[PDB]
Amino acid sequence: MDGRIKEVSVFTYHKKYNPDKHYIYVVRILREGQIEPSFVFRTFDEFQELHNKLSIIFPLWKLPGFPNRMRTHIKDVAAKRKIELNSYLQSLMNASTDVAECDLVCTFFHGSHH
Repeated sequence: MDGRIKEVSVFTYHKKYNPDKHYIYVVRILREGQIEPSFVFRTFDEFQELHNKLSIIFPLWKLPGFPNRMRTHIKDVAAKRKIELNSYLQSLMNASTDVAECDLVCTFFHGSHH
């Protein structure tokens, strides 16, 4: 119930069996202009990079806490991040309008893969 983005969530995730590879999070976005949601695909490192960019331009008191990380607790980490990244996105969009609507946040939400 903000700008053009009205709802965001981490819809699901997939990938990586064994170690080497990585997980991708599906982010579901509902905008005031459309009836159906859009979906983009973002890694944990993309979310952490978005927070790191925001920290360049904003003091941390303006931003949500980021669920920082990346032989671990298996891939219960993927399931854990689905929840934490969703809480991050909700806090971000419920931030002051200067943060929730800034070009860095708008850019993160544009482009399936980019």
